[PDB]
Amino acid sequence: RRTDPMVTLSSILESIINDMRDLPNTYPFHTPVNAKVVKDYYKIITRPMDLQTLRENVRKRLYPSREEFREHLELIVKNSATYNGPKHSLTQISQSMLDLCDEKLKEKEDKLARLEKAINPLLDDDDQVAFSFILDNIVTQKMMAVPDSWPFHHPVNKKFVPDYYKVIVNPMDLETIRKNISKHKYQSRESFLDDVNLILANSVKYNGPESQYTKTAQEIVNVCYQTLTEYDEHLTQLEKDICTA
Repeated sequence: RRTDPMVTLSSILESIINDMRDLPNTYPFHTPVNAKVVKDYYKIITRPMDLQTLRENVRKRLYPSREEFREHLELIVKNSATYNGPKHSLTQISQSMLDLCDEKLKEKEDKLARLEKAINPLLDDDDQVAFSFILDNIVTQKMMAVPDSWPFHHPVNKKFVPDYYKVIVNPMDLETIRKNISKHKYQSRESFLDDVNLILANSVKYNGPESQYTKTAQEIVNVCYQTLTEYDEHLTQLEKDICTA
């Protein structure tokens, strides 16, 4: 239905590898150095790189943007400068790969920028998109990782807790918060935190303060605050920019 941006980026990157590989006299950079033919190469070069390894790295999803890709490519050039010298014929050949890469990247600049933003929404110009992405990660990577948290991952099931919704008027759970995040309900940490805190408050109301349910929700809330603290600078900036628009 929708295009997969890493599937797309990787194809664009691999086709740039294909074009560099087709450039004249580039074969020494096609595969990793064989030390039996390139004397003491690995004693001299600490971080070897070559186009086959670069392609394998693309296929491992190692490059979410053009910059990490270009870094490794440029390392091919650096390594030739160190081993053979900056004006050696091989260094100019490697430089010719990097120059063709730079041309190809410039030609597709705009497409690459959309892909990189889709792959990493922190790069998105839309501040609400970035903010929501952060909140989503806090929920999936931190809150949902809390041990013993499974019953908080979905709404309480009245088949298993028949009384629950007779006591609790405003139920809340982590899946519902994620649905809220995906709809961009939250423009600031405060409205996000009102929903997260509601999870704990409901467990206090329904179970009491000494319940396991309450200790688990307390930990969920705690990692949520701990995590938002870690990201304070970026979230503050994003909050400020969402309020401007």
